Amino acid sequence: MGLFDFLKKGLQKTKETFFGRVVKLLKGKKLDDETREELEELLIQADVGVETTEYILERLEEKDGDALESLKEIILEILNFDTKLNVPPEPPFVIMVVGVNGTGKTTSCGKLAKMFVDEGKSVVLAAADTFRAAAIEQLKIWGERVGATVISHSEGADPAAVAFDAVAHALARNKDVVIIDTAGRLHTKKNLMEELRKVHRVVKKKIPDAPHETLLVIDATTGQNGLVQAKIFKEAVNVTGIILTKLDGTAKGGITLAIARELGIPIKFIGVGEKAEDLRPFDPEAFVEVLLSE
Ligand SMILES: [Mg+2]
Repeated sequence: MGLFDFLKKGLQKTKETFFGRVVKLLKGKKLDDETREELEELLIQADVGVETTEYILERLEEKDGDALESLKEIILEILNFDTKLNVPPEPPFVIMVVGVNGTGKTTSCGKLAKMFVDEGKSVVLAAADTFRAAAIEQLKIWGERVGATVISHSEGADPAAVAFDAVAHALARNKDVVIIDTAGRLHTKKNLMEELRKVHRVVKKKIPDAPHETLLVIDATTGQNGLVQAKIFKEAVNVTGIILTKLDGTAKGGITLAIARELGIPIKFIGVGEKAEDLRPFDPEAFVEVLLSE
């Protein structure tokens, strides 16, 4: 598994390493100078980051009751965004998935497709990570396995041509969803920026409001570095939500807060473990409840 079990699996390392300490520190406690300096140090170690740690401390200082209960309120506020997907009135619903290679983009494409097929929608997956034969093949493996069409060209195709084709196909055959997997090669900033912008622009040849959602995959296990990378994808295209993967893999689950406050983009999905069912819609209230449980 249920919603809370999933989050307990997600947050096990984070709690064991860092947030259990936070809970013990603040439970039934009034925030004094010592407690503030210890909490600051803990949150920084937990990848909450400089800006969000300070915001939290500033907000805690505004209350003179149970500091742990105040903390719960504050974090819920930081995570208090609209997590829903921007589905258009008429299909297809086009989602462009972006992020660096190695973060679980392809897997997340597959897991989203499963999610929609289970809801009983028709899905087209676009293999627009065109220069990686392995990823193209991984997307084919997901398409057959979850019950989704895959648009793809032989390795080395133009990704915008693949993205264009996938949307045109979905549109000509009245298909419900298009999920576009994109490239995330890192050694080339300007080129990736231009490629992603091209894919984003070309789908408007067919559907002016598409992509209706541009989801950035961030791998929680990459901590601050992943957050630095994320700012790059924010420059490239209008990112409308985050898929935060591999939460269970690290004690760095505090990075969720840094992402929310620093980037300002809703976290729409979180991934825990490998199972297809392990990509789930993000539930801010449940997340905090689990994070700050004794
Ligand atoms: Mg990947």
